Amino acid sequence: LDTTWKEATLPQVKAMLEKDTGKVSGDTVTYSGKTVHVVAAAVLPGFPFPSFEVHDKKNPTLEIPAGATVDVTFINTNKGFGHSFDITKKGPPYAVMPVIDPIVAGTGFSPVPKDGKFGYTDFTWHPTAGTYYYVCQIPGMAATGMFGKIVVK
Ligand SMILES: [Cu+]
Repeated sequence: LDTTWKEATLPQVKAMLEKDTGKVSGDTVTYSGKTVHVVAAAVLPGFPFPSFEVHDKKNPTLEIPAGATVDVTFINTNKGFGHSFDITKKGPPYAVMPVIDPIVAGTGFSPVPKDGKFGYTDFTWHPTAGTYYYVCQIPGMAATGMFGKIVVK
């Protein structure tokens, strides 16, 4: 797993969130091009706990073209928590301790927010076509809705 992290101030977090290259319609975010840039955050201020936000949407379904390089940036903005972002082929419902191996791409547990800053990381992903899920592995979070769907085709 990706377990290397950097720290960002709030202006840096805002700058990064705006680099998501998706296009929104309803609760779907659609990506296009040779390399696509997904920027996800764990519980942005005021969004429902527990959830991921991508392109300002709660747990949206990501539509990714087959053959694209997927550059994921994951930011943990939720004070007191160490959320992860892990992609799996296993769908819901998830147990309190989700059983989702193998994790095809994703992170360990993130640093908890500290010192006025937020931990984030970047990883790359080259999926085969199919359906995937992005899931948090902190106990109980996926069971209470902290996941979303990815369609690569
Ligand atoms: Cu989480």
